[PDB]
Amino acid sequence: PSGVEGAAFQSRLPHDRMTSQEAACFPDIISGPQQTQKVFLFIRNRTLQLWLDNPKIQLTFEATLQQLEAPYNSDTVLVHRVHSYLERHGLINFGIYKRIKPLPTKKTGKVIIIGSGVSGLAAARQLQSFGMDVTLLEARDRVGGRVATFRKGNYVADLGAMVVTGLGGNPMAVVSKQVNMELAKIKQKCPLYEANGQAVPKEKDEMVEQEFNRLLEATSYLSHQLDFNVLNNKPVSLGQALEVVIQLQEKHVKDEQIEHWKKIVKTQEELKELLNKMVNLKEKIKELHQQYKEASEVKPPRDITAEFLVKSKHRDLTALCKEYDELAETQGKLEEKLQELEANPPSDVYLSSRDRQILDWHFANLEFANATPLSTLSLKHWDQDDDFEFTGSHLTVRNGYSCVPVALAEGLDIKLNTAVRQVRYTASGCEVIAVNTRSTSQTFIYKCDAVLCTLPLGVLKQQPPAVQFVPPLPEWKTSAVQRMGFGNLNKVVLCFDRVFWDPSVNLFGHVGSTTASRGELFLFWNLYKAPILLALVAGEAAGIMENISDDVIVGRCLAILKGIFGSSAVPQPKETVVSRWRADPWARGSYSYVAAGSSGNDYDLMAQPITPGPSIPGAPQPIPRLFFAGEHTIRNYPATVHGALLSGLREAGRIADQFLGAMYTL
Amino acid sequence: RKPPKGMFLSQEDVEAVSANATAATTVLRQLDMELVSVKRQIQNIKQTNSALKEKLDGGIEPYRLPEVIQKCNARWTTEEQLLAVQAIRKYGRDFQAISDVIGNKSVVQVKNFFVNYRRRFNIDEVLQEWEAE
Repeated sequence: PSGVEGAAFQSRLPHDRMTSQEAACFPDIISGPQQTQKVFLFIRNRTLQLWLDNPKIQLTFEATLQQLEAPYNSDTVLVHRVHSYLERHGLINFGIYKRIKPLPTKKTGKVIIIGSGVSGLAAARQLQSFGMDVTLLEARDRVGGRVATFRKGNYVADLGAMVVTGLGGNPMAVVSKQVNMELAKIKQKCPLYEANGQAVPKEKDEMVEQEFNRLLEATSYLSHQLDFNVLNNKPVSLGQALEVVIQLQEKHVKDEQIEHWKKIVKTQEELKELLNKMVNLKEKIKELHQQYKEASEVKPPRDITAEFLVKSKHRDLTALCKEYDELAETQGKLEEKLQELEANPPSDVYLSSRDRQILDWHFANLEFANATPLSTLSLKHWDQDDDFEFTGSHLTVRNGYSCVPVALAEGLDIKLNTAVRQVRYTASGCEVIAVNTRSTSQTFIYKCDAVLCTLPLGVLKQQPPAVQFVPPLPEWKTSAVQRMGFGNLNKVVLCFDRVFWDPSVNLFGHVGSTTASRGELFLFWNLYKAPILLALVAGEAAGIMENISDDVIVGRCLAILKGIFGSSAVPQPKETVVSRWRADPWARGSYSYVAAGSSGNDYDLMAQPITPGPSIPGAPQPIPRLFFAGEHTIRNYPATVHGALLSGLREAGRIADQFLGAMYTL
Repeated sequence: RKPPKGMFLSQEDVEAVSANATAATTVLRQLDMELVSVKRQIQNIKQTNSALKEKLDGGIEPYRLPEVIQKCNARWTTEEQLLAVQAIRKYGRDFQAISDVIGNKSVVQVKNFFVNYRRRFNIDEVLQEWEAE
């Protein structure tokens, strides 16, 4: 789409319909006449376009109204109501632009943000935009979070996020216009190689891929048409649904085969009955031929009883010679209908032990998409975010995806090497207690009006706790924490001194020996300028590969490469990096997923803020003091960098509304 | 509303393999065995039919007898008339066989012959006692 309608699309908004958010800020409009709704919708879409066409400069309320058109540019309060809404909630004037109206000298309220991962930085920069006082507490010595970029010499390779999932509707589209980013399209060509080191033939590569998607749709049918969602009191996972589909396909190949032969017995049996009649008729022929040849011995002229007998037996013999030809006609039919059926035997198996290893690579790919084995994924909901897919091709950041957080971080108050150990939230305010990671002796106290927690879901899940909540989080929040899944996914960065692979290929696959090892070093990436190959370790393998030394892991990596390119092309890599996000104390995994037993509603529980009880009993219900953001709190966009960033923008608007008042709801 | 074509999924089947943790394997070895049972049952009737096919070596070509090609005639010689009364006694009402025996008689006027000399040749008594066999 394009126009003012394109701006709505590219801001994840329906262009012709008002959202649940706008109904809440403009209840006068959405309950009013269809005509004012269309007026509001236009000035919404048109300011968005104004922003999206140039997101390197603040879109001031009164630059907006100058470029609006009448009769829309008459109700200056509607414009101001609309413009301020879009600014509060981060649909405009978000990111890194040149401010026109300068920052206020006197700040208002104090926000402590835990984590300067991408959601953390996103909110920090919006809150500081809005006049507040923000400090960020970072346990690491860098502001990346799960966006982590290796750099040595001219090598650059992302250990974290590495793929923009396409610019249609992506807020990262805006960011790349403000931050110098070398975005490069990823060619989806991906040739597989088996364990031997020889390509899969296009016949198999392409025929098993379709089985893969046919199998997926199958499970979907089991879920939505057969209500196969709970078995023996437990919720079904995608992995189990897959196997039940496979076994039912293996079962129906056997049923097919059994009814095919069962036709063959029914006709060898038919034929058996025929031969019996033919053999017993021939013996009746033999006996009559005797009797006629005897009766022909009474030479003529004979009496009529004698002639009768001769004439009689000759007719009888001819008749049974008639029947016997009808029965070798009917033999020929049955004797060919039999050679017909042996000529079309049905499929001998469902999938050969080779196909099943190629399929298992397609399953290892899916275990990469969701960073977890398919026995954990909820069958019903594992793909609930699919309706909000971005348009466009996927991309990589050739200059390293940390160039973005490092950009957002300028001008912000960031305390590195500062690990939070306890969060105290009460009616009168909050104190956050952090230590120095270098010397955990040194202890720090931070008082504030509100805490924004962007701690990874892996950290909130840690047992025993890595961060203490005082008072404890309520059961509705801790139970959402147990129910969600936190996946794992690890990378191996191989740094060579000369390109020895297909350079026009961005990615190629390795097919695994067994089902268990399906995720173990199954995919390679060429994305960056320097000669760098990057290898994935997904599914059940990922966790198991963290207890194995780098040298062994690079050992296996070079084997799989030798087998494909040959033992004399691939040299020793100069630099090698392996990652263990499940071991990292500041991640405890890679990103979240919808576990069997959970649902996308757990992602909205993660985001409801906490309002603590009154200090003086009898005092009135206070303000919310504890807020949450980061990839595990955005229902329609989990497990991504753009979803982290959106979560921080959402929290900045909610926190600002709570502590600065929402001047646009009148 | 309907599975991908080629995929086979039914409630009964699904129930069948979900019941236990080895129901699948069990139900999959319930066909593996039953397919061998049919398979060697084929080779059993195959051998047998091989034997019966072996007993018909040569078919029936030495026992065949030439075709009697004679123009059908009208009148009834006593010799031809006399054969009939035995055909009737040995063939009840199969006018085809009866005409086959005589060789020069209209399938049609065998009935006429039955209708005509029906009293002179006492064809009723004849027939009733072909029936008695």
